[PDB]
Amino acid sequence: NNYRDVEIRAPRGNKLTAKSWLTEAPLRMLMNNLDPQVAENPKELVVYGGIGRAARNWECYDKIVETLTRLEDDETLLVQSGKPVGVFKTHSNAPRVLIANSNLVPHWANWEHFNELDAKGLAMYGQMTAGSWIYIGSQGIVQGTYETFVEAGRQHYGGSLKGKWVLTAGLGGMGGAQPLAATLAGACSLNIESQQSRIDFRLETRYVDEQATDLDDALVRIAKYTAEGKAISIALHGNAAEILPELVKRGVRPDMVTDQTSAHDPLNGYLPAGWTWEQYRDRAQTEPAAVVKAAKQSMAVHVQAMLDFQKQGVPTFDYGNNIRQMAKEEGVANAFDFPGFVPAYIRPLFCRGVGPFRWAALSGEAEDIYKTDAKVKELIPDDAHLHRWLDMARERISFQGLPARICWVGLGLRAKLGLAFNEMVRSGELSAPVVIGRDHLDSGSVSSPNAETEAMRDGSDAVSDWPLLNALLNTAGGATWVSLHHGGGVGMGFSQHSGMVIVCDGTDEAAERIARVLTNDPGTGVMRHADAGYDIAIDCAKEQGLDLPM
Amino acid sequence: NNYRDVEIRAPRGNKLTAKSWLTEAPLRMLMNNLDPQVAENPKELVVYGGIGRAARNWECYDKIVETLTRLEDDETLLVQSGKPVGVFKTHSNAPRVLIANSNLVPHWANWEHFNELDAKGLAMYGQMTAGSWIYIGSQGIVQGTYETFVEAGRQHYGGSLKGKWVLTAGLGGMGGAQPLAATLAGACSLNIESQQSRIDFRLETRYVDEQATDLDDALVRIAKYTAEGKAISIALHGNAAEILPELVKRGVRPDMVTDQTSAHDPLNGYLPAGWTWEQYRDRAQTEPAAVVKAAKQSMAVHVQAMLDFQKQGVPTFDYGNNIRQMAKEEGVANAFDFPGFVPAYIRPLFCRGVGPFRWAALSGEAEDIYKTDAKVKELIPDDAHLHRWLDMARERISFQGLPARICWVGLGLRAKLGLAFNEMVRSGELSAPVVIGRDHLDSGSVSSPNAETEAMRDGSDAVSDWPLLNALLNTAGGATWVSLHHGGGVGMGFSQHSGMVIVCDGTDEAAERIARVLTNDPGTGVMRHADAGYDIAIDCAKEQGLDLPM
Ligand SMILES: NC(=O)c1ccc[n+]([C@@H]2O[C@H](COP(=O)([O-])OP(=O)(O)OC[C@H]3O[C@@H](n4cnc5c(N)ncnc54)[C@H](O)[C@@H]3O)[C@@H](O)[C@H]2O)c1
Ligand SMILES: NC(=O)c1ccc[n+]([C@@H]2O[C@H](COP(=O)([O-])OP(=O)(O)OC[C@H]3O[C@@H](n4cnc5c(N)ncnc54)[C@H](O)[C@@H]3O)[C@@H](O)[C@H]2O)c1
Ligand SMILES: O=C(O)/C=C/c1c[nH]cn1
Ligand SMILES: O=C(O)/C=C/c1c[nH]cn1
Repeated sequence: NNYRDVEIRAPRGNKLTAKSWLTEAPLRMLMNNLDPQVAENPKELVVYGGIGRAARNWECYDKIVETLTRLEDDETLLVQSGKPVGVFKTHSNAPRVLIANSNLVPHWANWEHFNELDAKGLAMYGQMTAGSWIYIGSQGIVQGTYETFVEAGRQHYGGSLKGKWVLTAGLGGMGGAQPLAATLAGACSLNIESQQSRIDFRLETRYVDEQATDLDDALVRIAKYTAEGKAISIALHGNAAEILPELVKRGVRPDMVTDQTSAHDPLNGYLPAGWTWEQYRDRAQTEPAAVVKAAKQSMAVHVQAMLDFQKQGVPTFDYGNNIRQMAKEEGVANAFDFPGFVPAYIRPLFCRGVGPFRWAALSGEAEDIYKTDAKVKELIPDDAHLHRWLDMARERISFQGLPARICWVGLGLRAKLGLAFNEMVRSGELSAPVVIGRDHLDSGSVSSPNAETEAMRDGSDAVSDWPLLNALLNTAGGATWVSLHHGGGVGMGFSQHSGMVIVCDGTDEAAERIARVLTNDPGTGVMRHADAGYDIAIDCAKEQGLDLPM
Repeated sequence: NNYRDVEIRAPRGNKLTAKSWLTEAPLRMLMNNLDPQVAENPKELVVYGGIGRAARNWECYDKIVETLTRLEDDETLLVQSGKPVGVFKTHSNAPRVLIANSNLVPHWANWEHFNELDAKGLAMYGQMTAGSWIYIGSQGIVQGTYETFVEAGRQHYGGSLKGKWVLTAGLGGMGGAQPLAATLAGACSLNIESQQSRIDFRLETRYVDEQATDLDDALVRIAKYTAEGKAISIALHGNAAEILPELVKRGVRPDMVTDQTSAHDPLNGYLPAGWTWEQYRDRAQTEPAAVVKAAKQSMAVHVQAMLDFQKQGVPTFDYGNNIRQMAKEEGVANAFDFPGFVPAYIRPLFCRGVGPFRWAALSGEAEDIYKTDAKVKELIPDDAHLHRWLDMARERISFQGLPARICWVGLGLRAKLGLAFNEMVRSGELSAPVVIGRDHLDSGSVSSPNAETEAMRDGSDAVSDWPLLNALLNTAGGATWVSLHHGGGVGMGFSQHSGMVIVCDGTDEAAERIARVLTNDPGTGVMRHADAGYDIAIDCAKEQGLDLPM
């Protein structure tokens, strides 16, 4: 049903399968989302973050690939929670694919109802980029995690994190980026992961450096390495709900604490203390309500450990998995005494429309991306932080599936880069068309009170009109495929966000769509923060010449 | 900032204030939504359904009118909860305005949080067509209420309703259509309403015939007219929470029972038993929490009375105001023993894409609608029910604000009508362009478990992907203005729905957009119900040649 023993990888080269590049792109990106080197559990259509899938089930997967292949340049495919439900006439400048995943009427917006619908074959969790086909392995979130650690270091350790270490958990698709991000930020790290296969995955993709043999050994390495001013990431096989409380008991003092286990989903993404991942998976089907409760009780203990570390003065933050909320519902009243990573460290970037901007080379050529890297340095000649990030990505980020690049940039530069990339496809510099996208985590594409829009200065945390407008505007502007998801990141009920991907096929038509959607997409973000009253966003809006009526 | 002592009415004739008809249309309809003859309390920007508003406040109202006035042909205004927050470049075949009102992240989708936001000047409830500018007074819902009664009559009373009577309450904007709908369906009716001014509004607009002086006088009139085979509506000043329970106790037996008070918003639309509307609105801002408690306690008793009538064999149904939910939450465990109006009576019509399709003459001339009435009969020459509806409308439906017409037709005919009207504008048969829209209650534009999607056969009630896809597709196809609202009809947390309006300016460009959007819009409705498994929808899909992959 949801299992098929096959290996899927995106077609390479310039030979189309679909009718045009605008339809070949989503077809290749859907497949890239399931590439064995990219996705966590693709045989079950799982890309990342708990049960974030690319298609509802295999029959729907087959139908999506079949429909996408026949889709015309003036037709638009509607994908409803991982299922191709309809094809309607639009035009060549409208999106070829329109996607709405996991959306539920609020009163029924919970995992329990979602699970009920899933059992009836009526649901699919799109996470953020899983159901919208713009996932590129751990590289997708790595720059954001890096920026979060860098900013935390600037705020608490006057700059460099040399000799310092981060304590966290979760080496899944996105969590796996934590160790490399810590390392690139100059810190060592103790990354606790309950599944050996995931630690192996991070090692194979060179995102974590080594694995300790036990807790004491892990601490001996951290002690050695930190004393040496080295930045080495260490994986520790175990349960966060057991280890963090133990380290607190021992008086161990990390330099910064966070967590990235899939706490957003108690049933499938967080292991109860003392359970094996195998007991967890079986019981989840037997006593789901009981599994959920055990998962949340451990989260309570886990967050209480995080609070104790904070009480000791160690910078502590929630990294968007909604674990505080879970802990809080389980009795930990002061669960929100430590902040989310955005209001604490990243919001300033969102005010300038800066976010996880990304692109992938459909050709599959590593050199296509290197060429784009060079072009960006040429287009942004005076940003040493950015040039250093591109260097680090080139030297330390290994490609997963189709070569792709994560490069944080905001309002103004996104379109500059996009038009430039389109010019490179046209001239033949890039061997094949490239797709520009981003995570749904971005300045104007997400409303999530426990993550991206936590503590907005005006109290607008829960207002979700913005992401809806971003998707609508992206559709009007001409992105190649637009999406509207629910619950990505923090789980059912806590978020609404949009996605967009636009194809640079070297044509003049593309350049026309690219100029406006890459101005509008980040523009809605600047707009959204200027509306909230952020001076940085209002200044950016003015400098970029945004037309903000009020 | 929320009250302004002025009378607003849509500009008339052919003179343009905006730069083109595509931008003049939303400007005129916005104003039309506030016509003294259309809205329920326009001086407070209130259009209908509790606190459903056309703009957030008067400052934002002027700003939208202003922006709409200068908006270019390739620009798109973004309206966020009734606020003109930004303008971005798109293209002439995309919507001029993208509207997103009242959307809140699920976990915070409740009146309590909405009110907090409203107080901080951060919200506006758009109901369905209030904030989307396509409300045409009581005529908007009347045929739908009429169809519901006709169908209930075919199901329970052999067909025609001669000598039968309906018992209901709420003579507000939409509720005011109940008495006339009953009459057009051939039944008498007792409509209880707590505000005399509202009873006067329906009387002046010809939606209700007379006012009893009390319960006994009312019962004497029902008994008399019913025995005589007459079809007259009676208004009765009072509180349904008191009247219904009383009638149950007297052994009175209506032939059909329902309700249309604004139970969806306890704080603003439902008078507690024994309270004067004066005390109600004063205490609303004094002890809101207490007022909500009081209002809901009355809803419980009201629903119980309704449950009692059903026990007596009286066909009873919820008419989309979420009163059952409120009663259930108030201890009335079996509050859902009587069904919502769509699964019981209207769903088959939705399966064919039939719904509250309508259009308005921007000219302001009645003869423009009369010409469309005649045109419709010409294009649908073999639908006597349709013709009979047009005759009754011309006969009993008084125009409100700009001459408009409600006309239930579905997949296929909508585009036939839209293209014809466009051609009448082009040839001059029609004074000025007409706008074609609908309510958000329609086949593929709303998910509402306690209303439009109540009891879907596959249990997909809460799936809200559909309306988001409808809005996305309408944007892609070329509607003039597209909207996505939250909580219309049933209130905060219980619904998500889209809206659309397309202008027919006689242009070929408008022509190509009409063919697409007027096919796609109802098309998503047939798709949505076909997906749920309804054979009637599947057949319609096949007849109309819809492209539904699965
Ligand atoms: N805020 C944002 O916008 C944002 C962005 C990306 C990801 N996220 C969230 O980050 C979290 C992780 O993402 P992912 O892709 O790595 O999820 P994942 O399911 O691919 O991996 C999660 C890992 O957590 C491990 N784990 C679970 N419980 C554990 C425990 N008690 N001790 C040690 N390890 C445990 C699991 O073994 C798994 O390997 C998710 O909640 C995801 O939603 C948020
Ligand atoms: N299901 C749908 O798609 C749909 C469509 C249209 C309207 N509705 C709903 O129908 C309801 C009414 O709409 P509206 O436009 O008339 O709202 P409204 O606010 O304009 O009018 C409500 C009327 O109810 C009266 N009232 C309140 N409590 C009363 C009581 N206890 N006894 C007698 N009268 C009482 C008020 O005086 C007022 O006249 C709302 O809940 C609205 O959302 C649902
Ligand atoms: O980096 C990505 O591709 C998406 C990461 C994400 C954000 N929210 C949930 N997953
Ligand atoms: O007919 C209209 O103008 C809208 C009626 C409506 C639907 N839901 C709430 N109000």
